[PDB]
Amino acid sequence: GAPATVTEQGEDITSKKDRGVLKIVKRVGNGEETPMIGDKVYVHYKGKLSNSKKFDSSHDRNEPFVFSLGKGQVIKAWDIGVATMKKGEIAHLLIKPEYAYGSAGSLPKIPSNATLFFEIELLDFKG
Ligand SMILES: O=C1[C@@H]2CCC[C@H]([C@@H](CO)CN1Cc1ccccn1)N2S(=O)(=O)c1cc(Cl)cc(Cl)c1
Repeated sequence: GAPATVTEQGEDITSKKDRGVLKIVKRVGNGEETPMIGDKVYVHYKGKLSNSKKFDSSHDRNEPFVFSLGKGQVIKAWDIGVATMKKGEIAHLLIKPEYAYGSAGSLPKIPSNATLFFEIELLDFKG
């Protein structure tokens, strides 16, 4: 399935090159620009655990998720991954716990030492 593919075929997008965040582009976005620190970013996403459980989805809420890029409002892998995305891009991320919730997890939804899969669609961003 998709998590397998990004695990096996994804690009390491970390600056450390520690394979902690892997990415594949599912839909190529529009224009070369990518969001920058402080930008208000609007996305749709779905997140799955390594047992296939879908732990969250913005689509299921009929409204996007909004955050300010690069400010630590989200897990590290999102600040890193979303910074790579073009407007309209759909990407998959496969994230080791060091770039997500670590050994603590985030109860009740995210267990300890959880590798996370996301599909993210970047709808828009603005300074
Ligand atoms: O950094 C996050 C990441 C990535 C952005 C989308 C969501 C938001 C919105 O739920 C939560 N956060 C930030 C955050 C804030 C507070 C506690 C834990 N995490 N998540 S998430 O992994 O899908 C998530 C979804 C849900 Cl329902 C619960 C948790 Cl603990 C985490």
